[PDB]
Amino acid sequence: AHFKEYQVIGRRLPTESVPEPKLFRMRIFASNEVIAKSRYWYFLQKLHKVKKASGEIVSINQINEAHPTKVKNFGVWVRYDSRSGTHNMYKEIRDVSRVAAVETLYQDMAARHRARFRSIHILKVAEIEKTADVKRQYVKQFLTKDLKFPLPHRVQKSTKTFSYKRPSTFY
Amino acid sequence: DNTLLVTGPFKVNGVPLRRVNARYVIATSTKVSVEGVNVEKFNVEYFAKEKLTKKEKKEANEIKTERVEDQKVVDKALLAEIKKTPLLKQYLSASFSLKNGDKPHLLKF
Amino acid sequence: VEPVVVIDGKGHLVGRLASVVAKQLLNGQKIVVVRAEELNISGEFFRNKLKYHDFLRKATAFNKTRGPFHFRAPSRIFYKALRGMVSHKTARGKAALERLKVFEGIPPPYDKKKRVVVPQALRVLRLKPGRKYTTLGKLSTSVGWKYEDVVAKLEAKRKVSSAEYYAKKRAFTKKVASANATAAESDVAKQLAALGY
Amino acid sequence: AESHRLYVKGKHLSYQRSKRVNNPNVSLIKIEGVATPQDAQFYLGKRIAYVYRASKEVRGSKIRVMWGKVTRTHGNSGVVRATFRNNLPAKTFGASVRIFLYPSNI
Amino acid sequence: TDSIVKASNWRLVEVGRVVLIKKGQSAGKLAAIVEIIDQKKVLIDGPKAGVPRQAINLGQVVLTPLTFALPRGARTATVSKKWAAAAVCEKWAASSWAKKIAQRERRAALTDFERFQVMVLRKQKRYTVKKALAKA
RNA sequence: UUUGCUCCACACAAUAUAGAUGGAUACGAAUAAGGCGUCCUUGUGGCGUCGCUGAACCAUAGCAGGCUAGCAACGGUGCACUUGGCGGAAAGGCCUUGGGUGCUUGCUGGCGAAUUGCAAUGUCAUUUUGCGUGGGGAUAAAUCAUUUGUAUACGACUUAGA
RNA sequence: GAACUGGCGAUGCGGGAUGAACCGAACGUAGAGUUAAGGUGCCGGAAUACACGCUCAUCAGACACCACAAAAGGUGUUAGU
Repeated sequence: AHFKEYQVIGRRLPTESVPEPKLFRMRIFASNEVIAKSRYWYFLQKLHKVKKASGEIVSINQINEAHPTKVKNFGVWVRYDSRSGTHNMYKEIRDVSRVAAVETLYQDMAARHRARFRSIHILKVAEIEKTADVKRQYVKQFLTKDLKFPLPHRVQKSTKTFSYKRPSTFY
Repeated sequence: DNTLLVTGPFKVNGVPLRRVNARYVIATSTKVSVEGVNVEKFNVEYFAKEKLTKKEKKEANEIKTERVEDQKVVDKALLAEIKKTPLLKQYLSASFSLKNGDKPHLLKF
Repeated sequence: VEPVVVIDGKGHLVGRLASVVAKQLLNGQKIVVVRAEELNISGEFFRNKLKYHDFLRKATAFNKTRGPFHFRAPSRIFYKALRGMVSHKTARGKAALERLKVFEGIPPPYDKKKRVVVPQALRVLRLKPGRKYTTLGKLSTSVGWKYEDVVAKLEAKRKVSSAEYYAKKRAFTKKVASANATAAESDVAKQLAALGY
Repeated sequence: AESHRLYVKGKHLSYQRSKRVNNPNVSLIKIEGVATPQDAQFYLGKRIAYVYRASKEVRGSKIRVMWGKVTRTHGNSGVVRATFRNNLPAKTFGASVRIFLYPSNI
Repeated sequence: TDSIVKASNWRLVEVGRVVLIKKGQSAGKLAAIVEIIDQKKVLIDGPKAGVPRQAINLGQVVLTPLTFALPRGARTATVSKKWAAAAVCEKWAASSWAKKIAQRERRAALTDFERFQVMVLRKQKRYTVKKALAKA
């Protein structure tokens, strides 16, 4: 859906042999708290020997964007499962916030590789603080000095089923 | 009986003193002041039909004098208020009708 | 809203126009479509010629006379595409289809009337610039229509007469616009401008 | 004047139906001018008359009326649902019909 | 002679371009394009008209012929200051586009008595114009 | 074939309506281009302006739209004529000259309306036919039967016969 | 030819165009409202909705059961290592 980012902090259940476990923390892009906690336990079952019955979640907090009106370039490292194997990819997206960047990332992977939400693993997402570290041409195209371009062929959708003059596509 | 007393005036468009239903009118934003008219005379017993027997069948085929000078009393007090702002006599004489392209959900009355 | 709607078929897409027009007839609007030789079909001319040849193969084996009829005129091609979208085998479908007449060119009943377009079926508004399209008159004369040039000659004559009409109309409207501008900035003009007209 | 119309024109489109089963008790009306349910909400509760003619004079007239009312909106495009005292005869699919402005609330 | 081309200019999208929000919650106000996200969407701000600073798809706005000076990525105080300095609000209001919008909403706001009044005035104006249509 | 047939006008009946209820309101071409105005050396020309929908434009007041009076203009519109054109794709329509006549809400007045009783389509459209008037217009063929054989199962076809 | 369960047989209804078994849901006679599975260009009730991409096929493709296609290739095009 429209994604939100949460921090989820959890731990193992405390025993007498070891009280105070190590309080692992992860950042999850998810639609809500339930999906966020499910993905948290999914990745902790991939990492450490723990499961939901043997552990607990001590905190979940929404992390909204610090500057939601700054235009950033993000580099995203992703695992995905194809029909024959597992691959790593690095894609970079020029967008205004992290949740919108990963939303366009999920759309991009589903469009160009037919990869689903169950197949995509988000390794990391990070803002590229400096230009000329941008490595893709499709985003390096929009970083030029005095960028301007026209929008040819305007199509205006009509409300009536009949129009009384030939329309114009000037913009 | 939840009815509205209205008048034309009868000199303007020929509508007499009458009562109408509130669900069958449109309240326009045009407002005139009717202070100075003594309408407390009229009530539900003022309009009586004098119901007809079943024997009296009209095979093929009048007005109260009290009603006609009551109309003449009230309408001459209304038209003095009508003469202040222009074009109200013409507006009240003209009829209302929907033209091509009139959308009543967008029209303001 | 109108008694009869006259649609200029030039530059329109066949299927999208037919799906607009069939719903208009089923709702009860009378439609006449003129200039059927200038409809457009998306795709290559060779693709649509191959499509028509695949349609032209289909006929009843034991008697070709009772088979599917392959009509060759552009108007009858449009009629086929529209009869596909009207349930023509019922009385409601027949009553709908008798509210339609489609023509090549603009006949003399309709050359003096007003032609409209359907903006959700126009080729310049629907197709991406770069996609290839066909002309229905060219495809139809490739598959056997005999009257492509006589329609062109009649359309040239009609366009000459219509330009002669339009010059007089433009001169008259320039006179009327001049008189309206000179009769503006009076008191009735400023009151109408305050009231929105 | 030359116009005396105090109603809104509409078209009787069809019955309420699924893909293969129709229901004659609820008719579908296209009111002209309205293209959204929010504008169609103005016309709820208004009376509808289907006015037709017959050869045989019944009570002084050769013109017969079928009365009904608007009940709810239908779809996303301003079609409304209408119920009548006797249902519309289904040969009137595409026939014109009158939406009056009473019962009023303006 | 000299070489002749038809130039065919139209309404470039860049910083400082004034746009009109077509649909949405603003839906009819003016904004200034602050920066360009990608081919299909831009970051705009409309601080005088009350449009919040936001990223928006280019299909939800209409570009106007108005342009003024901004550096890219300008914050809303600078956007409002340059908007007031270039004074593009009455420059928009002087256009026939905004006059058409104002005429449309005025005709929507007319009542029945005012419609009667414009019918009477239009009859008087039609009388004098058709009287003028007899000498030329 | 006992006064029949067609057209025109209204008079009354019948007959129905795939569905009037202000107006189908006429360039062509392009869409990575145009429209309109203006100017010139008339062009793939210069300059200005417009679009961002018909949410337009025209029309629109009067007993379902009456009866009258005046002012101002010499306009606008309807009807029956009338002069001249143009239109063959399915022309059956478009334009125009002249006079008549009616209305004019461009502006200002006078009289009427009720009782359909608090709504009831509250009836005003066009399609076909018949029968009457009274006014024009014109006075045929086909088939069976007979015959032919360029035809033919029979029908049909091709011929002939005051 | 066996094991566990659910069905059809014995069962109509909405969807899968069509079908014993699939999906949804099981049934007195009616009214109103809301939905399931499935859909919303037209047939056909319902957005020619919104948003991001991809594809142009001189046999495109279009939805589980289900009404088929493989190995091997292609400076076609897109995204990656």
